[PDB]
Amino acid sequence: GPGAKKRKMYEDILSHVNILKDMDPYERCKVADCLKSKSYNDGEIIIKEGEEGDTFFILIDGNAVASKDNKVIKTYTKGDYFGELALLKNKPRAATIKAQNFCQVVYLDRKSFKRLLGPIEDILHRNVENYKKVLNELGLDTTCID
Ligand SMILES: Nc1ncnc2c1ncn2[C@@H]1O[C@@H]2COP(=O)(O)O[C@H]2[C@H]1O
Repeated sequence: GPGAKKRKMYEDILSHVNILKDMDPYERCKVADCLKSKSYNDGEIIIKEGEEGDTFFILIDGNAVASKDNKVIKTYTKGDYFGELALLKNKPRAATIKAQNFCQVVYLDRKSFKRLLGPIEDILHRNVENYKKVLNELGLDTTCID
């Protein structure tokens, strides 16, 4: 794992991540104990639409942008999350997410995501349903949602 050191930094970060706000401190500590970190350079693809996905991300520093069939669907900043949909639906990545500067993320693999973010699955599902608004506005496929 991280070590007592990184682990407390992770817990600091998670206390300000909106998607985890309904967790209690015990639950967030469990998430922190399993996180890993990595970085992306400007222009690098973090998630490519159509590929298989096994990783959940929280963006902890930087700026990234999501697009689907060459239309911009979301801008991302510190505290945002992405990459949950492939894990929840067992489908290919639904959008491409690209770094627009030097980006730092923390991440979980599929099994850890399901176990550790179990406490908030209702919130994750509601937010998945909410993706439909922009997809329909832009005339994009919504079967990736349901
Ligand atoms: N409107 C949207 N519809 C679907 N996925 C979106 C949308 N906006 C952002 N995303 C994110 O883009 C990610 C691409 O990979 P996933 O499909 O695993 O998870 C997806 C979501 O986290």
